[PDB]
Parts: sequence; C-alpha cells; structure tokens
Amino acid sequence: ATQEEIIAGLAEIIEEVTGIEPSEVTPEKSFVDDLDIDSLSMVEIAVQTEDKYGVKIPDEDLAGLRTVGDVVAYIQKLEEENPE
Amino acid sequence: QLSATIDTRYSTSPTLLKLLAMIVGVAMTVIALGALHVLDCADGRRHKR
Amino acid sequence: IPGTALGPSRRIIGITIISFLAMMFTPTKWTHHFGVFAGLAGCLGALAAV
Amino acid sequence: SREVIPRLGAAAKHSRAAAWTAAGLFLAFWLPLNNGLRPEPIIALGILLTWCSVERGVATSRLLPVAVAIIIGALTLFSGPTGIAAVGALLVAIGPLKT
Ligand SMILES: *P(=O)(O)OCC(C)(C)[C@H](O)C(=O)NCCC(=O)NCCS
Repeated sequence: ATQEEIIAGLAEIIEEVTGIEPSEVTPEKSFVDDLDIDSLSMVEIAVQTEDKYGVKIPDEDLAGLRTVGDVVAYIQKLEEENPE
Repeated sequence: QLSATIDTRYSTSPTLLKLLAMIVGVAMTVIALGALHVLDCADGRRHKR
Repeated sequence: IPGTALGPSRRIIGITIISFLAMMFTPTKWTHHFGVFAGLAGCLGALAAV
Repeated sequence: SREVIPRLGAAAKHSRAAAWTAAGLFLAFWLPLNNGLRPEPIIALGILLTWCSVERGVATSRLLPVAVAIIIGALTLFSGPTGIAAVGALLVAIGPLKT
C-alpha cells in the first residue's frame, strides 16, 4: 500500500530478472534510457509482477509506461479493490 | 541350374498406406502447433518482431 | 555471479555438466566428439570473464 | 553475441572483455574441430537453438517455443550418435515446462 515498500519489491524483481543492484532503482530513473532494459526483460518483469502482485496488465501499459515512478504511481492509483 | 536369392532387404520403397500416413501425420502436427499458438496468444500481447 | 541474471547462469552451468555426463554413452570414444561444445564455450567464456 | 550475452545480465552485456573471450573460446573450439562434413556443427547449433527457445518460453510464459525446442532437440538427437549431448538441454527444460 505504501510506495516505499512496493519499490523494495520491484527492485528485487528487476535484480532477479536483469541483474541491476537494488541501490540503482530510484523513482526518477527511466527504463530504456538509464537502466537500459530490453523488451524481453520487460515482458519477464511483467509476468513476474503478475505472479506476485496478481494484477494483470496486458497492453494498457505496454506502450504507455515509461519510468519506475509511473509504475509505482499506477500501482498506487489502481489499488482500491483490495482482496486482502 | 544354379540359383541364389540375393539379400535385397534394404531395397524397399513406401506403399500407398505408409505414404498417406506420413503426409497426414505431418499435416496434423502443423495444425496442432498452430492451435497451440492461438491458445498462447490469449493474453493480449502481439508479435512486433 | 554478481552482475548476472540467476536463471540463465544456472541453466548454462547445468547444461554443460549434463552434456559432459551424457557424452560417456557414445559407442566410439574419439577426440573430435568435443566439437559439440563450441556453442556452450562462448557462454562459459562470458560467465568466466564476468 | 545477439541472443545469449545480452540475456546473461548487465555486467555481461556492458563489458568488452566478456565479448572478446567469448569470441576466443568460440574460435578455439570451432577451428580445430568443426571444419568438415561431420554432424558436430549441426549438434552445436542445435544445442544453442534449444536453449534459446526454452529461455524465450520462460520469459514470455508461452508453450510454443518450448514445443519448437522439443522439435529441434529431437531433430539434432538423430544427427549422429554424438547427438546424445542434447539431452542436457532437454532435461534442464522440465522444471520450466512445469512452471
Ligand atoms: P523486443 O522488442 O526485442 O521483443 C521481444 C519480444 C519477445 C517481446 C517480442 O516482441 C515477441 O513477442 N516475439 C514473439 C514472436 C512470435 O511469437 N512469433 C510467432 C511466429 S513468427
């Protein structure tokens, strides 16, 4: 529910899939610009997050989600139908 | 009269039934993997390369 | 290995070990049968350089 | 150089010594051992394409590249009697197929 605890999990997923150390993932940093993450790793991060969070994002953020701050803001403003 | 049957056991050729079974089996394998792709594209994501 | 992905590194090392173990069931023991490792050698070169 | 090394991570993708020693071990295996008509280059390229198809099936979570990897592995299993080395790439691909 907090931004500063979903960043700590998304940095773990990015570290597992790609290999960036989790001290580099800051919410002002872009994906294909500074982290330099290719598209197969984008699909792999998407299916890992679908496995762990349970939210399904097929195509609405495949071409509209740029930075990790936008990811965590999307997670914050979508969570109103909590299954917990 | 000398006679000798030569061992030509590897000089075979397919019959009609074996040839039709090979053709229909390869065609059914192709159709099965095409249906497997149509099942895999259920989640909305396209090819793009 | 620190700056690398987990799964692919594990699977490269596992495939190379199982290839060495599976190569003992061949009927002839020649030296030119090591040529099957020419694709895995670049992968282990990248891992052993990192 | 285009499929495996950018897949193994970021420290393997942005470093140059990894590329030069990967090229070196590739040539050191290819030149004395694969300049002929034997099934050895077929089996080497088949093991790479089997691992690449399986690795693409895990990421996108799809079964068709796993089935293509089964076809390629069974195809290079019967190139020669030394093709039994492809059972490594076949047996590592059981856990991912279960997932
Ligand atoms: P990235 O832009 O390099 O693309 C990698 C991925 C895997 C996301 C690519 O878009 C893709 O989905 N390829 C799948 C292709 C496919 O399934 N083809 C079927 C027969 S051509």
